[PDB]
Amino acid sequence: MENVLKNDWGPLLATEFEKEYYRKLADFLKEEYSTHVVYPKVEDIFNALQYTSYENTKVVILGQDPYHGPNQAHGLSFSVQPGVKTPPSLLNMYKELRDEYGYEIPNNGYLVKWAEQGVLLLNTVLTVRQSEANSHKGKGWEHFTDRVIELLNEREKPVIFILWGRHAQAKKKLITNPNHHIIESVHPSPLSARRGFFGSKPYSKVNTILANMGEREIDWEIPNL
Amino acid sequence: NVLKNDWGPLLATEFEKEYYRKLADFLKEEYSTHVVYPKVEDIFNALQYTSYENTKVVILGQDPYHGPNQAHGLSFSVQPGVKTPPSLLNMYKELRDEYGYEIPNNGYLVKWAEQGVLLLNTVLTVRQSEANSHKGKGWEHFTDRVIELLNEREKPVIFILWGRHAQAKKKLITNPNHHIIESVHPSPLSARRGFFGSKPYSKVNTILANMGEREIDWEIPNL
Amino acid sequence: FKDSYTLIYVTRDEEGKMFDIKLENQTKEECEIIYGMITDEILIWNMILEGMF
Amino acid sequence: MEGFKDSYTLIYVTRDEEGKMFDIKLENQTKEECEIIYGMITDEILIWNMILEGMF
Amino acid sequence: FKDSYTLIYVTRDEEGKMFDIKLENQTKEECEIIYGMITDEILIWNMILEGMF
Amino acid sequence: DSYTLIYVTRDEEGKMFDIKLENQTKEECEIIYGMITDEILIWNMILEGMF
Repeated sequence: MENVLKNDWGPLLATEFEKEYYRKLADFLKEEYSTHVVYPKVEDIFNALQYTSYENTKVVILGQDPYHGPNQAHGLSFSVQPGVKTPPSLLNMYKELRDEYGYEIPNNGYLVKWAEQGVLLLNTVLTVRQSEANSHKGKGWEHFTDRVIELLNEREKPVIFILWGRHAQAKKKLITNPNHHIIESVHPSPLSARRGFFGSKPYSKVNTILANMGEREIDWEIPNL
Repeated sequence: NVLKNDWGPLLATEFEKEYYRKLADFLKEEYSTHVVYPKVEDIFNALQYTSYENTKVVILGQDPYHGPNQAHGLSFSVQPGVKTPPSLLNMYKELRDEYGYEIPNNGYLVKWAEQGVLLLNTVLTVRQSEANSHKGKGWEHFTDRVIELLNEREKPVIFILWGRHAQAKKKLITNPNHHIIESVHPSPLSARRGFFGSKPYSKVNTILANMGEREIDWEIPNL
Repeated sequence: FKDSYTLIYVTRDEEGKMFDIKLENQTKEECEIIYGMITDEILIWNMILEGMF
Repeated sequence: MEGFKDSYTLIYVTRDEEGKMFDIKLENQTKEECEIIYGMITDEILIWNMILEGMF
Repeated sequence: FKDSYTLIYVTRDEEGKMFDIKLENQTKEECEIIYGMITDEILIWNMILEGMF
Repeated sequence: DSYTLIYVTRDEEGKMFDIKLENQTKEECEIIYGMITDEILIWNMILEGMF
């Protein structure tokens, strides 16, 4: 929960780390990590920002909170560590990806390759108690992740925002600068994916925008391990 | 018809009716394919232990217990060695309340049947873990006939009818010399609405004393 | 009242073995009688009226 | 757990003779409390759901 | 819509270990996101609107 | 694997619907869920033969 950010995020978010709300969040999480199993590992909480700098951010994909099971979360939205089953939401993302480019369903849910190419995989809530989804909603995390979105909004170089589901889409109120690109659909969850996620072509829509800006396109293919 | 007592002749014509033959075919198939309770040789034990002549009280049940080593052809009774079902425990608690008898360490009620308590389920078989699996297969034509015959008996019969399904059989008890004892079912989901304090045991024995008949020793021994 | 219920329950015996049972077309009273037969630990007991509306 | 009394979440939905409907959710109920509540209901039961808290 | 649900679910992992989870005050969309996170076998999934009437 | 599906909805007029299905695949339950625009009061999927 200390500012361990090695890149341009460090200075940019410095004022957030000195606010009262953040100190009380940090004290709450210090107690929570002692008493309960919390995910991800404390050293992984900020990995989305660590892997994908303010400068290098091309697309933001908002999630909710981390996966709440053992060896799943590692500080990226949607990604799971190698060795565990792909969550249905990510499987549906892989199925839309097969549909777009013909890539087979990978044997893992590890998305560090996306983050390395400027996909900021940002959950709005960055911790969770084991087996209790949304256990850390309303503790301060969304003041922090709202600030991440506000900063990207203030950026001059256009930012692509992928907003899956109403909770992600509610963050449009922070994206007031009209130079930014917004890609919207229902969530890839099996309970919603058939109402517009399949056929939404988020991947090629992103790469079409990156080509029109003279920026290097993203290689979406996830390798087997 | 393996009935060794006066029930044998009295029910002989029931066993030859079409409904019974189709029930018997159904149960032959059911016992081959699935686990059915009780054991085929135990189906009629209530009639075997308690003759037409010796019947003093009928306690109607639904269908047999549907778990292993439970049912043995009596309503409410379980074989020695298994936990007492909550319905029977509530019956034991009302019994403690009446006479001070401690809760027995078993649910085996053969002692009641030997003293003229006909422990008659309305349905006499069940598939393992499927309550009411043999409802509407013919069994209640057969158990209705048992009740009709006891209704025609000259010597008064006491009927204990716990819950509405048992009480619906009042339509067969047209002879007004018979005694009807009624309350909600001893199930924990109904017992608090009038089963506790209903004193079914002493009500029976009060009637047996007024008829000059030997009273029932309700005490269940530990095994 | 229609008085016809789906009954869905989950029990656990002393060995820790578990049973999932679904019965249909049960009267309220039949559900109460079945409850009174159960000696195992009740994990779930769920009565749902068939044809509510 | 071993040494502690079991407790239940109780969710039920009833309907009176006028067709008016009630939804109740209770937590930390003993088995006996659920049985007492069941016995107090005269309205039509649409749903009765008892769930053991900490099954595993 | 009030869009606040009790979510009660039971899962089983590959080892046969079982999880009983009760969440309260979940939006419909939060329940959908949680469903999409689950890789274990779903035995029960029960969403109930809080304050139906 | 197959599921019993019990659900209760309410439309904008306040009219209410109860549906009970058996022998539904996981995918069939997900398709049915995705068709519902009315308010969900109950959605209950139960695996048939859990044990």
